[PDB]
Amino acid sequence: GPGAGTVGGFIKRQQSKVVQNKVVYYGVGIWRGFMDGYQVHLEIENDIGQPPRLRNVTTNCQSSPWDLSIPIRQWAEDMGVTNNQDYSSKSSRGARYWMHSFRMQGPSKPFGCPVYIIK
Ligand SMILES: CN1CN([C@@H]2O[C@H](COP(=O)(O)OP(=O)(O)OP(=O)(O)O)[C@@H](O)[C@H]2O)c2nc(N)[nH]c(=O)c21
Repeated sequence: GPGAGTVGGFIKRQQSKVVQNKVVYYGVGIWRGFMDGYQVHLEIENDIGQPPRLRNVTTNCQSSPWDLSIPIRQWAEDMGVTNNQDYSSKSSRGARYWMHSFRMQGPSKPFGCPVYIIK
């Protein structure tokens, strides 16, 4: 169901180390791929010990980017990525939507992760 067909991968891998026989990721990661035919760019970040946070969504889906909320939520579930953190003061101007709790709102609700549209 959700996320069916999503394909992509990290173009910028997070930094990593092995702690207690487990890999731990930290720093900035950039994932790029396709969802429903559209290009999607997702950035995550965390310090060592904090779960990765969704800090940027960029897509070429201009006509209905809200249709990406379900596959982004599923991608994030698979990855352990959270969407509670507010990046509104740390983001470049030009966001067209904001994602928080994996739901999308328009520019009058600037809280959470910015959603940029590029084509
Ligand atoms: C680079 N990776 C890989 N990875 C986790 O490992 C899964 C498989 O990643 P992969 O890109 O297929 O393999 P890869 O890490 O390149 O393996 P290898 O380099 O040993 O060949 C990913 O779906 C994800 O769960 C990651 N998870 C987080 N949070 N951040 C990251 O940068 C990365």
